[PDB]
Amino acid sequence: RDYFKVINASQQQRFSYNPHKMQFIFVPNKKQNGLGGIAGFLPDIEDKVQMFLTRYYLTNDRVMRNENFQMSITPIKNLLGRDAQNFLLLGLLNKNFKGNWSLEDPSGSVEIDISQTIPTQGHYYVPGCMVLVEGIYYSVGNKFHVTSMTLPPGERREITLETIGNLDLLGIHGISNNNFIARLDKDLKIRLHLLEKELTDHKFVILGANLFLDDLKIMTALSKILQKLNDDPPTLLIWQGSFTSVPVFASMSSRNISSSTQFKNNFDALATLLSRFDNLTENTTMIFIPGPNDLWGSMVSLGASGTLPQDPIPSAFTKKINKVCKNVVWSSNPTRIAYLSQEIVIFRDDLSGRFKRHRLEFPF
Amino acid sequence: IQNDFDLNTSWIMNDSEFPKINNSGVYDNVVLDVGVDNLTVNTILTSEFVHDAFSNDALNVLRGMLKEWWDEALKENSTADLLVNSLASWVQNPNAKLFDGLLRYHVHNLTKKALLQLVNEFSALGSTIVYADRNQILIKTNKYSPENCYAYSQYMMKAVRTNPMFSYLDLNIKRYWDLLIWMDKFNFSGLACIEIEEKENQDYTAVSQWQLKKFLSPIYQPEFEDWMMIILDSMLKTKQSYLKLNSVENSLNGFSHLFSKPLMKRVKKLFKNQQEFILDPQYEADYVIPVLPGSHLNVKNPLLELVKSLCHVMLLSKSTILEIRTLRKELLKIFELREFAKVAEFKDPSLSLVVPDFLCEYCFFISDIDFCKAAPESIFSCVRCHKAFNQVLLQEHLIQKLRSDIESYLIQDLRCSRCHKVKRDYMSAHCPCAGAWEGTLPRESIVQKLNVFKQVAKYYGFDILLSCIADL
Amino acid sequence: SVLAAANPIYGRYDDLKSPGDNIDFQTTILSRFDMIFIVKDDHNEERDISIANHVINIHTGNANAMQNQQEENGSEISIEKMKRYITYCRLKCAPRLSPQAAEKLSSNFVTIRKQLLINELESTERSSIPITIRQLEAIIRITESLAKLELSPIAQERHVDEAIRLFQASTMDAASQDPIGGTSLSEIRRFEQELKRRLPIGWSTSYQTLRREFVDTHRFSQLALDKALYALEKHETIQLRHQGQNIYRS
Amino acid sequence: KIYPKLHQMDMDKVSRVYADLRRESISTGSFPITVRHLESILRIAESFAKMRLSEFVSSYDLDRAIKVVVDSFVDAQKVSVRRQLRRSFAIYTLG
Ligand SMILES: [Zn+2]
Ligand SMILES: [Zn+2]
Repeated sequence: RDYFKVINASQQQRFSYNPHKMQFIFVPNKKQNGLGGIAGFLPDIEDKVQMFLTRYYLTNDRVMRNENFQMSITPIKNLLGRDAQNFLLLGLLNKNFKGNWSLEDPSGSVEIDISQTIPTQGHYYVPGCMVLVEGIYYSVGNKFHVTSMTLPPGERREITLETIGNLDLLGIHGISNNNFIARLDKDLKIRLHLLEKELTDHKFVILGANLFLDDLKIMTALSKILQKLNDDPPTLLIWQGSFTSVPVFASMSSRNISSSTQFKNNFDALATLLSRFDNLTENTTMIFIPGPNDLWGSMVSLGASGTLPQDPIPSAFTKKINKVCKNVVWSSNPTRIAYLSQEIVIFRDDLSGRFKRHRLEFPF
Repeated sequence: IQNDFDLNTSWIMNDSEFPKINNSGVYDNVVLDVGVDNLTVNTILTSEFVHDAFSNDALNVLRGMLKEWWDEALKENSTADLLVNSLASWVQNPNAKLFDGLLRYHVHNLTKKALLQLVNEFSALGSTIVYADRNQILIKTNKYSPENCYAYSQYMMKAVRTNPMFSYLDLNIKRYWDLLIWMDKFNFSGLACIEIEEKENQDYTAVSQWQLKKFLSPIYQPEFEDWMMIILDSMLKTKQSYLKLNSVENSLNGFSHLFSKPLMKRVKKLFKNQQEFILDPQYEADYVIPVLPGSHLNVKNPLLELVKSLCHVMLLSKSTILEIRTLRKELLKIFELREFAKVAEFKDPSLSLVVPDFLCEYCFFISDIDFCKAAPESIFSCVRCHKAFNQVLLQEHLIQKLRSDIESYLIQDLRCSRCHKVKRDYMSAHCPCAGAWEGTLPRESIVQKLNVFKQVAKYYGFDILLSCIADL
Repeated sequence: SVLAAANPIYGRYDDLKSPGDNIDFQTTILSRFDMIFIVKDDHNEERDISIANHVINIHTGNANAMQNQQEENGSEISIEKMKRYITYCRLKCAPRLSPQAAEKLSSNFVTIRKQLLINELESTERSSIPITIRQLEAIIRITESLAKLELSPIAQERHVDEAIRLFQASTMDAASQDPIGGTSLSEIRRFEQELKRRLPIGWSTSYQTLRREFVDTHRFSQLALDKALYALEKHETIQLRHQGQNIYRS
Repeated sequence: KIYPKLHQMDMDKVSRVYADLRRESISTGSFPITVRHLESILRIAESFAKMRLSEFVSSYDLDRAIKVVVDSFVDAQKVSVRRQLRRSFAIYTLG
């Protein structure tokens, strides 16, 4: 099947958000207009200044589009001159330099009183999350005594889309750029009808995480899986997780096999195993997504969490898989595919432990 | 908890650079070269509020274990000796189990403090530190004759050894310097005697190590060599004459009067010939400016750099400035230039790319290797033991350095332009005072660093590093 | 409109001496003014190199050409055209404020008033530069002028931010410019003694731990924070990194 | 009648001299130095050019002017640092 695309975080189009015009603004990509032959991938200094501004602006718009909210929130800086009055506000949640709980807004920041807080259950209240706070200001100190707390509500796809009609964000039919802005809804229903048929024939199957290509048991199980699968090749096949059980890094000894050479060797055997499943190699495209401790990250992260827009698998260590198979694509850890009428995103990392270890504590 | 990313851990992981001391100049006093060994073991054995501190109990236990190993190795145990030798390599290597980066940083910090304390102790007596490192120390001696420094050097080293904090150090004297022209680790020339003998005049040999010579035109390097030899001879002659007679020192003053007129006539002849034969096609070979890794200056007239280097080498006197300046102005008058012009300013004809904590498996030698300034046939082999290095290891180390550099740039802090206070809020347009945010790590610095990585990778055969570049 | 150029006593500003006995003007006269700029002289040799460059260029042998290019590239306009433009803008437009700008101005005024009070209660003498309602009128008129510059019949947040920035520059340069003027110093030397003993060179500690310890002791928070930030201002032994969490002893 | 003109003067020499005088000065001593002294150097050079009835300033007049200014600054210091400053400033007025 044609008319579907897979895209990585590297080639995603840039669109800024303007709070004074309440509209998304296209941003030219540095590669297309710039030279890019020396160093074009290095972001500018003000980018990190404006990143949190952009996130806050988007969250503010999303909150204010809600049906219930038409009471109105108040910016933080407008809380200096009043006391013993209830308010409502939202912003970043973090720890101040002193070590207290604070809410940060583009206007300013305040302190938080937690001794009598009743939070809305069902949320992982974590530092770095937009939160809605209802409380009473007190000018005797600087404590905003909180009595209730809840995360903002969400919206479905169609309602958020119609606010910009149907903008060409993941543009496959057409794209927008600096000169013009483009939209399309005529072929959406046609492609929906097309997708409604022969969808059972276009199946895509995914595997588990961290399939280490060094141990014998994983290879045997994978061989059995491919034995069952080669008869009926799917449309897309995805392997997620790390492909090596030990992070690759500097080897201080030259007596033994270099870890980089071992990493190269592990994928070479996979090419050999592909030789006995020719139907799968011939009919199904292949997708590989890097794991936490693969080549580039583990070089500096040593298996720990690092930069999220992770680089793809280097070409120099995949010079045989590309030649055996006919359709293999390496993408970033967050990757987006564009189907006929579906948007699919894949993201591999650790979530439950992170949210469990950093849960905020509520006295009661 | 160790799986999470934390800033202080990130900064202690990549804090691998080691400082050094270099004091350029021309010295007429004798200078001795010494080597320092067993530094890490002596540093370890000698010596709530802070969260970055390593556990005290484990440190004490390790110190006691090392002390008993030292004692057992003293009583003719080869295994204990091998263990003592391999302890440092175990400490540095992350592949070993029970490895903590905090302990490595603690050892590095203690080594820093011990080295600065040793430098201070050497400075307590009459001494001037010319160069410093983890392996080499050069000390300026007060006296003028190498024959007179025998008892002095022996007493000094004995007193250093008897110091309780320097009890376990191993000190060796390698060379004695008669007259030195020191400006850099890789660029010096002087007269040296290996070791002082008795009742006989010592053997003096001349050394000439100058990377700056490589960046000259092919036809002027012989002239540079000859004139360096002549000026060294003149300085030796004037020092000998002054010593025979008995911040200025008459040991060297008046040395340029020997070779002024021949130098001027030769410069005039060179200028005339260059003017005559610069545009000829068959003579275009010898005027080609060579290209080397780390070269960044783009300049046209070769004779200008020849005379600029030949004057900058003399200007290092720090005591005969005026005579050198008069000679330089007279030389520049041959050209149609002026004394303080920009084009008549000397610069470093090469950049630097240093890899710290490079280890040799066969010899357990630790040194920082420079990929740009260092000459060939030394990157590939260890200094003490003449064993070839693995190349994919070099490529991997370069890649790791580059990636750590990029990460450090990406995790930098923000500083206000007017008042240098640091940013303390997640979202804010500017400082409460006047001024706009600027980054602690400027962009052009990392751009130049990547440029020199490109040049280095292009010069030699480095394919995986090229692939690492390509993915960007 | 009044424009005045004045020199302080003893010529140079003499920062070592208190601001109170550096300016002879009374409180009444300064209040009428609303932009006061302290033009200090500095020596860093890079601004000096640039200024020498500019002066030798502006020497009549060179600048007579270069300034001409500013009228040929459209970067700068002639004086008389500027005169006609200013008279036309004065006659034509007269902008007005918007409620959001009013709220922002109110909050900013409250903030600066609170800061003045917090400085005064520390220094325990009256500020030599006052902040009153006339300064609020000043910011309002600055915003009005900014909007008037572009002939926009209304003033919005774009002009308000610039006006507040200019006012903060012209008030932080003069009023809050070291309001202390340089428990006494006894706790300062006791404070410096302990951290030197307890905290060696190369490591770091959390701000919260230090504050907790020295509030538990007699130092308390008011004395420690000023002492810590002045030891930082000494800028020879202690450095800040990773926001306000890490106290690095260089 | 005579009006000198100033074209071929050393940019970097005068710039470095002014930077050096900005250094030291109040930062180490007491005497104040401002941009007006640079204009004073230029005017002294122009006067020296006037002395010979020449329309164009030559380098020798610039040397004489810089010598006069640096000497006037040098001989107005304490005897503790006079010799040190004198040997420090010997490179601009080399002659
Ligand atoms: Zn070796
Ligand atoms: Zn600032």
